[PDB]
Amino acid sequence: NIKEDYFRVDMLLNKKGQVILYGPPGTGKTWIARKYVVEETNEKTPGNKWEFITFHQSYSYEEFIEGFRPRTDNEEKIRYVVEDGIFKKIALRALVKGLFELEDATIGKDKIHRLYILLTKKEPLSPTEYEEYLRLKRYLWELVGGLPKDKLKNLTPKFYLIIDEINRGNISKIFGELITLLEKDKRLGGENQLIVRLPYSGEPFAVPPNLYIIGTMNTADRSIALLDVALRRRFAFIEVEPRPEFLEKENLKKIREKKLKTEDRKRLNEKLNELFSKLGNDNYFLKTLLEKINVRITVVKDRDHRIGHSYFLNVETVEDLHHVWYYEVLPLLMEYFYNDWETIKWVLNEKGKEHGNVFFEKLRLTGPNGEEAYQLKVLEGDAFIGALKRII
Amino acid sequence: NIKEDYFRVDMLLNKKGQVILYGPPGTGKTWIARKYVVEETNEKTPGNKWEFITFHQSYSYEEFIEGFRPRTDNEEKIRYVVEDGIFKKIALRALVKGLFELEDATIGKDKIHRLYILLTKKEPLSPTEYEEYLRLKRYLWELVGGLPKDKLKNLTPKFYLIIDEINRGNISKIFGELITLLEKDKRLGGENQLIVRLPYSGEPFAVPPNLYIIGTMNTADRSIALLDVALRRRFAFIEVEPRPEFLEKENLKKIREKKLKTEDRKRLNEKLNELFSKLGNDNYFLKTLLEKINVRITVVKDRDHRIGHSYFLNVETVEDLHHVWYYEVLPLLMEYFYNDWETIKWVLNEKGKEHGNVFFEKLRLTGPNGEEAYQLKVLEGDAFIGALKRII
Amino acid sequence: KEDYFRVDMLLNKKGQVILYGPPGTGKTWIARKYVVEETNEKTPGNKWEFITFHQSYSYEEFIEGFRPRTDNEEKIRYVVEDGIFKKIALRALVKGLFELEDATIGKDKIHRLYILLTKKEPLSPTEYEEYLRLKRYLWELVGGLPKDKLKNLTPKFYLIIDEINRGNISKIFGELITLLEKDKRLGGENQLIVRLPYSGEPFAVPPNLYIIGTMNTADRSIALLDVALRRRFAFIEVEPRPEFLEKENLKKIREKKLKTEDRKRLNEKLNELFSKLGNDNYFLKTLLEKINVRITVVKDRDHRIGHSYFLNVETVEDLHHVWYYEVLPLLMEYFYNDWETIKWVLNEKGKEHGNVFFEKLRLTGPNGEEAYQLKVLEGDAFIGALKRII
Amino acid sequence: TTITLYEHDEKRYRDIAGDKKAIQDALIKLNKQFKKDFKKLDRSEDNSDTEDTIDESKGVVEVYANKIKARHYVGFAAVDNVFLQILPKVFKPKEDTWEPILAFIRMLDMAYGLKIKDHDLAYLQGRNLRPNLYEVFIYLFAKSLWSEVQRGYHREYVEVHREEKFLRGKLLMSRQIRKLPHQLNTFSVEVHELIEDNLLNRIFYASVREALRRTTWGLNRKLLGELMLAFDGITPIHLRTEHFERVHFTRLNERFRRPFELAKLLFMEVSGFFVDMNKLFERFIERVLVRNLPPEYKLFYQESYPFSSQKPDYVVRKGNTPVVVLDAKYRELKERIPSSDMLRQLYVYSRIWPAVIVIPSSSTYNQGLPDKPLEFEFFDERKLFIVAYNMDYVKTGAIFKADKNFRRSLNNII
Ligand SMILES: Nc1nc2c(ncn2[C@@H]2O[C@H](COP(=O)(O)OP(=O)(O)OP(O)(O)=S)[C@@H](O)[C@H]2O)c(=O)[nH]1
Ligand SMILES: Nc1nc2c(ncn2[C@@H]2O[C@H](COP(=O)(O)OP(=O)(O)O)[C@@H](O)[C@H]2O)c(=O)[nH]1
Ligand SMILES: Nc1nc2c(ncn2[C@@H]2O[C@H](COP(=O)(O)OP(=O)(O)O)[C@@H](O)[C@H]2O)c(=O)[nH]1
Ligand SMILES: [Mg+2]
Ligand SMILES: [Mg+2]
Ligand SMILES: [Mg+2]
Repeated sequence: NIKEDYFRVDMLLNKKGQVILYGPPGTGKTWIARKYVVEETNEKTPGNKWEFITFHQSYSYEEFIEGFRPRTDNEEKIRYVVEDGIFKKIALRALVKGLFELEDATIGKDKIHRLYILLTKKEPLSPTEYEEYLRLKRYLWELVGGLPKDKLKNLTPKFYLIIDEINRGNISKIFGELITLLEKDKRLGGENQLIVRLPYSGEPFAVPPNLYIIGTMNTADRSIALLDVALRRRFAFIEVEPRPEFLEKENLKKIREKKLKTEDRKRLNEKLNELFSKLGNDNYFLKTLLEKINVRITVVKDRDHRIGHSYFLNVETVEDLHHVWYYEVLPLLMEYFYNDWETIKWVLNEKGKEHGNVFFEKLRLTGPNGEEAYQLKVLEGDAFIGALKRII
Repeated sequence: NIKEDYFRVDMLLNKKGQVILYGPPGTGKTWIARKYVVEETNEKTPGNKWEFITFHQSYSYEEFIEGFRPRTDNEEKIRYVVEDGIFKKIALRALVKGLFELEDATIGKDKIHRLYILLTKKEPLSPTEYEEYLRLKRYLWELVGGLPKDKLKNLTPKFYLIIDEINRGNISKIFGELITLLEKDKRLGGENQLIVRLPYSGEPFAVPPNLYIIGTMNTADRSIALLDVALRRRFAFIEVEPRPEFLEKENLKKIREKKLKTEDRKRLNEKLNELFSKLGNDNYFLKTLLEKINVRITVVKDRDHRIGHSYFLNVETVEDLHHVWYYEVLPLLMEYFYNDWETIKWVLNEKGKEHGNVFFEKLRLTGPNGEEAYQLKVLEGDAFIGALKRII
Repeated sequence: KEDYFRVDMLLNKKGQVILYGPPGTGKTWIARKYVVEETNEKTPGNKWEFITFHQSYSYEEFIEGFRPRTDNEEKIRYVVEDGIFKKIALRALVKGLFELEDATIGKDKIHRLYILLTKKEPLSPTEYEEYLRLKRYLWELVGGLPKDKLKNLTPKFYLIIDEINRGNISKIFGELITLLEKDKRLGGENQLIVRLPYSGEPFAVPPNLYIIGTMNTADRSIALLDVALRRRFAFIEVEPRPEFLEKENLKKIREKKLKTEDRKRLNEKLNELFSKLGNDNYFLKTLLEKINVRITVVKDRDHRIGHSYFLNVETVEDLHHVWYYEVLPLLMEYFYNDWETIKWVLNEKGKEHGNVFFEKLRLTGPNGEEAYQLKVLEGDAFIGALKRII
Repeated sequence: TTITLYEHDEKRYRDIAGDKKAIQDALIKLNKQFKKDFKKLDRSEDNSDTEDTIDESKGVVEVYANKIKARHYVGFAAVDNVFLQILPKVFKPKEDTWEPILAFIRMLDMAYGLKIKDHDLAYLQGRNLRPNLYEVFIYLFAKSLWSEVQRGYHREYVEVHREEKFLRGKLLMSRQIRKLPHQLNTFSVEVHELIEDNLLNRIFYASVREALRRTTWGLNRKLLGELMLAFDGITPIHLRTEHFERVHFTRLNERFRRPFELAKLLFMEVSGFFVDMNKLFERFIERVLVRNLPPEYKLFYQESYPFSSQKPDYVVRKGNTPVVVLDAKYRELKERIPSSDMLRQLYVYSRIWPAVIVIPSSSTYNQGLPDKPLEFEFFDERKLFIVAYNMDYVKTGAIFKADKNFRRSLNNII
């Protein structure tokens, strides 16, 4: 059941223009967005028809659309030519690649193809061809303003843009000219075509109807206090739930065999049969463990702080389940509950237990004002499985 | 279209000089600014008559009217020149286009035409003609010093600057000189002609009466709201409330067939008839749905966080209403009330309901300290309309 | 010793580790000794590289940046020079392509790149343009190689990063922080041949390059990091072990550094040390244990006292210097404007004006404060104040 | 352990929860902490005796050998996991201890000058939580912050003269002209960037971090957990009293006045605050009088000096001619007559101001209740007119029915 998630994105991406796959981390929001674009436009690498791009806290508008940047000129002293960002190198590219297929009697198809070469150039722009780039870009926005709205809706090559971790960067500052343009109506060819004049280069700029900006928002960090007006109306939000249905015996077998080889799937069958036999011969164990621990998360804390299902999807033995519970669940669980202990043991329903087979044991020396400090406790073997069999 | 939101913009912009269309997101603010200027200037693209820019937090004062911007010359790569921004390239454009039909510029009508060419020139200014541009600019402010105020009251073009999301930038810093020019009797030709002296170039500057500024701020966010009391006097705020009356049966057929004047009027009408026939033959359903949410949001949230009428405007079928509910406005409602479940159950008027045909099912597992949280339910079919008929 | 069987496991299922712990534990030394025991390079350089971070560290010195350069005593010529991470990721790529059977189509030119990438100060542009020509051949080659050949690269490279919490990790990695996931690296399932902003040449982390962090978490906790650091990395707590401070364990540790005749003098000095402390071989073990279990219950676990301070005690006067200039300054630093809780960490509460490490000042203040003052003890009176910490 | 007191009420050490030695250790720190911070709060006829009584471990609580007795200082304090709360004796009943909490905070709403909302308190009514004053003032801080952070984040503008690899804002020219060409590859700008971690956000990150560590509800732990995630990028600070003074309330962060004053009320060891029950009734009656006395304007704290100045709690005068002295007393007024200490002060306040004098007193089920009209007319053998007025308290509810009865009795008195 993953083709409906490649259809839930596909039905919203032609109706609103761009989506945001918001959900708790370790779910597959990066994997769903990357394996939808590769399945749609058959290009396994970034570059031509889609460009992977992540956000960070120090990411700025001048790296995204355009900004003044010092650039060397043929192994010599620097100049101060304005460089287009990662969006404007694909928003202009989605326009000039779509303008190949348009059969109009005003298109400079020799000139547009020259602009397409200078836009897909992986090397930086030398000043012998940077002025040829800015002159041809000036011809493009003199041509786009002359084309009617009837011939600027049917552009064939669907360009994509995987914005990874969209909420980590300051969303209203990055999308400077893109919180008035990213609607389906404010693109080129729509009913409300807007060609926005840019501050730095001074050339007009407008998003084409090819570009779809898929976002993968983690929401355990920099939470739902978003822009709530501009960066919330444009994006059609898709919740990617952490599904424990992929954590049964057959679903772990089906996932790890399709991507596998001939000799790998027989060994993955023997490893998973050894793992679930050590758990009590429960074929639905990791499903029931993740579903039970997700209900305790959404009751105490928010419903978007749940432990995802990319962690337990790559286990083959009890020892690998131990190294994913003590380094990708319990450090993640102590991150959400801000070093709290009396409520982090209720998630494991070990509230009235201490010093035994517990993941958080109480130290036997209280503080001066009666305070108590708990400590994480490593387990191994059947003691750890007995510590997992009472979470259910 | 021409009834209220057009005839109260045109009357107030001609009286005050500047209009801000403040209102919640999802309302026709960018649209009524775009429709009014295109229906006035008869130019469906930016450029000559009007310029559509948008503000952001990376927007500079130096890139708005005047600043030192390092250009790239041929033999001297790092050359620091003073470059006029977009407002000084529309204020000087509105001046020298309006000064084509005057009778005191009889010595330099060719010099005004030569200055109009240098401002309409989209090519970057070469330094051999930039001094020709600066000699004509300081000739212009010598010419308006000898022009009477009776002849600068009527300049026959009408230039516009639709700034969009005005409130996002630092409006006290972007409008550096413009916090004392932007008034109807403080432009050129007014009762107090003020020609202020710019910092960087040292050339005097005054906004012509030809210009108009249609801001469209957003007022859902509050940390970027326009509380500058000395700046709220310069503008003339027009509250565009989110009208649910654009969501009736006759109004959706009149709004969606006005723009799309193709032969699909028979297709839209039979689809909109089928959509409301699935809603119980209620011609005022979506009007009542947006009204009974915006009132229930006004009483608990602020009055400026209301759902607009741009979400439910593009609906066509119950499957399309299901897509615009669970993916655009229900993640929006979970953003307004983020883990405040007793409010968001009440906004949808499901306060006593906790099971069955409901959007938010109650979890059957309470917490340690008496807390309890809810869970979404993806509804479909006639049960979804049975969960929408409870709201109205 | 036993931590090297935990780092070696976690550096295969994640790809990077951060050895966080209280200061003076071994975090730098465990990271240094594990890499030297694995790649047999006693010095930095070829198979691994050591690097610290700081508050004003930059993207221009880590991955790629602009740097000035003279051209035979002429005007300043700017040239793009690769930083630390790109010079160790490209080095992990061109060394791994030696033992590949499919990369033998350019084995002469790839070997020319590896000699050029390990040497220092390329003096002329005639080998720099040769270097930029060979790097464009490298990314043209690995862009058309299958995933089976690029999954198992043989020689493992390491990057020991010191003070991973201090640097602005959202700036100095930039948009390359999503090249550290194991499925995001080169030769993985979802590989990324991403482009660098300065020189435009593509870049991708090979699966050899493991990032062994090191985190002094006395100031910044693990929850107070950046959000793209608690999920790309995997945290190993290097706990302060007091078991390295026995009578036989302190002798075995100091026996590795000294000679045979120094060892008998080391044996006689340690026999003179623990005889003055009361003939207790388990003394310095239970000193830090009775401190740390009283530290972790009044403060966080990440504010404990390590065991690198007491690893150089030879006489009581050396332990007098360690306890007064290296440990008790840490307890006064962690407990500011709070003299009662530090008096309970030493379990000397209620006892003042005697053999106490913080005597009570007689004065009270305008409204009334305690406002203690530390007391430098000496001789057997200091041991009489250290015996009752046990 | 949670211990609760009413004003001038006692609890037994044998019936009390926890340990006998643990509670008496908590109190001697609290009465000592009240000694050093006594002078910040104002009083009104308190008879405090600052030199002897407060420093003898009788500042807030009188800790005895067999019991624990409360003085007339109302509020709460949390010390050493022994949370003490002192409610007024007027709200004492005959969810059983949830009505006097919302009564006391509403009397702390109108008198003390707070601007909290009634729908903030009505959310908690009926959710069967454990009654605690620290759990609700943390909630009143956390809800009023999360309702003022959900709209806007308070990103305030600072200017930095920073060397940036890109060009943002105004380019500094005197720092770029004198730049050598070996270091020309970085612009030197002065950008007015908006920072999220301002001083008001460093405080609210620290005020939440010291609140989630010391909260006990299941509602405040969820609300402060969402507030701490919103403030994740902010570098933390150690809170002081210099930090709460260094910020100023301009127009661009005026909507953060309501969470900050509650963050200053709870944070600055000890936690919480205490106020005198005599002045809090003296302030609460002042809200009632000026609203209820249209004919004559009333000013509080007017002073006339005899011979040492004895000042009334409130005096009402229409212009200047009528002298109607109104001295607010928290006393129970037993046996339907004023005491020796009360009527002696009423005699002085009338004589130094032909002046009638009215004394307002509390009235509920717990306190002494007189009849509905003006209960006691008295003459002090000098043609005086002492009127004993009593204000009923519907302040436990949300409706002001007794204000109409207080106006009708005052209209017969005026
Ligand atoms: N025909 C018609 N369309 C309308 C009307 N009001 C809104 N719309 C539609 O709403 C859509 C978007 O509304 P828009 O004005 O762009 O919101 P906005 O002001 O930009 O919202 P914000 O994020 O800046 S705060 C447009 O496609 C437009 O067609 C109206 O009154 N008539
Ligand atoms: N085969 C398969 N793998 C999945 C699926 N969902 C997630 N994964 C795994 O999840 C990993 C990616 O996790 P990621 O998207 O980066 O998590 P996040 O970005 O932090 O939310 C990959 O290694 C995938 O193998 C799925 O539906 N099918
Ligand atoms: N021989 C030996 N020395 C150790 C051990 N652990 C720590 N050290 C010493 O501790 C010092 C390193 O401390 P370091 O990790 O840099 O502390 P940091 O500042 O917190 O990083 C080295 O000089 C070592 O001599 C150990 O297990 N054996
Ligand atoms: Mg991701
Ligand atoms: Mg807009
Ligand atoms: Mg170190």
